Amino acid sequence: KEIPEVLVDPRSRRRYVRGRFLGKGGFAKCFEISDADTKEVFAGKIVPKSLLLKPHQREKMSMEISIHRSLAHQHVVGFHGFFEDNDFVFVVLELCRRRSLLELHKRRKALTEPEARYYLRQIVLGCQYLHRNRVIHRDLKLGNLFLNEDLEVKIGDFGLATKVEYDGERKKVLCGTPNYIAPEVLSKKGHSFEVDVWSIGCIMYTLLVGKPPFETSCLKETYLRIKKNEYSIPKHINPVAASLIQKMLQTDPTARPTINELLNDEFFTSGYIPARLPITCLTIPPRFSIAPS
Ligand SMILES: COc1cc(C(=O)NC2CCN(C)CC2)c(F)cc1Nc1ncc2c(n1)N(C1CCCC1)CC(F)(F)C(=O)N2C
Ligand SMILES: [Zn+2]
Repeated sequence: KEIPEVLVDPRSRRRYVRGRFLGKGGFAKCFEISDADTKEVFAGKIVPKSLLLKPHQREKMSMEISIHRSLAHQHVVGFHGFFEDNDFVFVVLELCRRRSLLELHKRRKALTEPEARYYLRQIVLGCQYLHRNRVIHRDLKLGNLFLNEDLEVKIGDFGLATKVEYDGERKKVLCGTPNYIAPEVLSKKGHSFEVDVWSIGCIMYTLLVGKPPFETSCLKETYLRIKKNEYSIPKHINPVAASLIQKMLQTDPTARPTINELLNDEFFTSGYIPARLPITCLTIPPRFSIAPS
């Protein structure tokens, strides 16, 4: 059961030429695809229905599309549309030519402070948007934080995302295994927006330190350390940065800042935030010099 060379949406009469294989995001296989008329290039996420035999699995895909289609923001992956034939589900998404923060992290390890500040701000701005629209992502991690040609961050993969339907709703189910998973989820006693602030906590730690805060050889031992709040921040991290991390990584979800407080932290308001980064920043640390020489 093999994937067509040209992807035809019958409703909109659009045709997409399947270009280069980008990789396998879970069930899906992703390709560079291009609209035959405009030649505009997108990421095509193609999932075979042979892996969607169970209603539960179908319901999750429908939910992901439902959530993601409703979203439009500078720091959220553009959802351009979706369609399906008897064999496949096709989702047409904003292409992010510079991959994700995971691949950045693997090249550069710990970032410089102004880089972190730069990316974190964009991460926060997109998450503010999600939260304003009553959406919790629930799996914010480096691999889901994509980068376009100008190194702007775009939040993707809404496969674990959920809608808060009513005020003070505490979700008690999360079908999935988030990476930077919050202690309320692991204890399994209900959760909401603060799950994403925890994840942003871990992301900020990873970006500045060069490894994740609760890492071990065993996933269960890692979950153990999250329960006990067992991490520590290196001495060389500046106290303003360290303090913000500490605020975000509290076991009590009610103690963490909300998403809208974050940009007002000293960390942002009293440090250098570059307006943009050069492409060299994928490979070489920037000195942020005051004039060419
Ligand atoms: C041209 O841009 C991209 C290049 C690569 C890329 O460099 N792929 C290499 C990986 C190694 N193999 C051997 C050769 C191909 C890549 F992995 C991803 C690229 N772009 C990209 N844009 C958007 C998405 C995206 N990748 N992801 C990634 C995540 C895992 C696979 C692609 C797919 C997605 F899910 F559709 C999705 O939602 N989004 C937002
Ligand atoms: Zn399930």
